[PDB]
Amino acid sequence: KAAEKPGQEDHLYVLEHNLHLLIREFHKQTVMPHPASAPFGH
Amino acid sequence: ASGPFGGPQAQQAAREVNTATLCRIGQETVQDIVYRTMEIFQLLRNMQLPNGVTYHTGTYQDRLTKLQDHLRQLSILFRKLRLVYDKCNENCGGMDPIPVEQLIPYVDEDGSKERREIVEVNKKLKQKNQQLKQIMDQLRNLIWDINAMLAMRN
Amino acid sequence: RNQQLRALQEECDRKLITLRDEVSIDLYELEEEYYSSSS
Amino acid sequence: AAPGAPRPSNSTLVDELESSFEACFASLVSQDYVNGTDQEEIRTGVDQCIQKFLDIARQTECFFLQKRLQLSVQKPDQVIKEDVSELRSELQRKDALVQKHLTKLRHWQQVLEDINVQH
Repeated sequence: KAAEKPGQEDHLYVLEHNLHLLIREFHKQTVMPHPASAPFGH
Repeated sequence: ASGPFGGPQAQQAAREVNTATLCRIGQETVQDIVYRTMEIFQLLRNMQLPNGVTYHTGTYQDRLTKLQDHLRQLSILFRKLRLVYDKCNENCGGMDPIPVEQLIPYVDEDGSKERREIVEVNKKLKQKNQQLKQIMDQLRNLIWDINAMLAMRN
Repeated sequence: RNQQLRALQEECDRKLITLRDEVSIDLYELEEEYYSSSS
Repeated sequence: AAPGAPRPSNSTLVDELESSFEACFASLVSQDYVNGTDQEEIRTGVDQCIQKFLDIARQTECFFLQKRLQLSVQKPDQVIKEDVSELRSELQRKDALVQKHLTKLRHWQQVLEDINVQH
């Protein structure tokens, strides 16, 4: 079922970047290789 | 007498008082006159040949007409130049000679020998600037709003 | 659906930028205004 | 005359401006045939007329500033009232700009209150 929680401007529009960075690092090291035919690289 | 004879003034009333406003308006007028001279010279500079390749008589025929207006403009400025010039010589009240040579010691620090409305307006303007900056701060901080978030912004 | 919601954010993103644009204008519209105060 | 000490002249600082302004356009404004051959000759004249024009302009400027200084040290109440009116106008313009920005933000939030299509 006080007056310290609120602070200087350190709110939603900072952490969203940190969160998105993770899925971005996933994506960057997940695009099809397709270099020429199939060496299967970066 | 010296009055609003078609002068592009903002809020000035041009009355029997405030000769400071009269002198400042005259200075602004002569400055704008010189500026208008330079401007109309810049305009008449690129007076391209009327017989254009594509345009036969369309474009320039209008432009030159507009220039005429500009001319008219500077014209009335000259008129204003007279209107103030009399007033400058009209309000001859209090210490007509007024030696600036003697005034230069007066504006010096030393020689080894009414303001209620002013203060009120000053305090009002200071409080206005304070509340203005207070209103600024919010949008000032939230101004970027995409800077940290350019990683996914488009 | 993904593509659908793509639009849902895409234009939205643009809108935000548009907001920024407007805000930027407003920003500038106040900056000169900040100059006037002779405190 | 050049070597003479006395300066026998008067009636200037008013008609002088119009005279100078009108006169040095003569190269352009003229009801006379123009010989279709000239170069590096009409230059010096217009340089001189801009020179004299800015000179008498500066003269007028200094005269106006001296008059303003004299009246200020004579009648400071006028300058005080001028500054007060200027501050009032500045405050009015600031308030108008603030109201314009407020209305703009209001419109902006109102139009995209429902930016989200559906769920």
